Amino acid sequence: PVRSLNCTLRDSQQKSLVMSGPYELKALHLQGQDMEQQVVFSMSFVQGEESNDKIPVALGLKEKNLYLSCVLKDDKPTLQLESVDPKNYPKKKMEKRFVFNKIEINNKLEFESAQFPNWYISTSQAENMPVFLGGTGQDITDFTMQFVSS
Repeated sequence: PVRSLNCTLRDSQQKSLVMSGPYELKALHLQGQDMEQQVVFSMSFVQGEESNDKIPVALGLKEKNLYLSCVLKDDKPTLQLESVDPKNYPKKKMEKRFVFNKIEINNKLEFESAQFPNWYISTSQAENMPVFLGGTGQDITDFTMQFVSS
């Protein structure tokens, strides 16, 4: 059965990720009690081409049938949160739209869409803006991961 880890992510400006309605995430500076708003991910280690510093993963919300995915929307590569059938997920052979290449860069991580080369999970420098898929340099594409208890 597919292996997964609970974790949080923060961008390189130490912004945490929170829900923004049902199908979007946003990034903001949180500390103290307000950190509890952050989203916990279940990162699954899925099928795909890999190397030492590039590992295919899927990013689901912990104990929710919701996954980050990359699709064309109005003809542009876009990040979305997508609902799935909870009987069938997670699985090792995730569909390509759900796969990200987790890449080590210096002491940080980037998450490249496997479907759209050189498009990355990104945040803006401004507070309270959506997490999005970026093809680029003001926008932030590097993150750190924090491990969470099972």
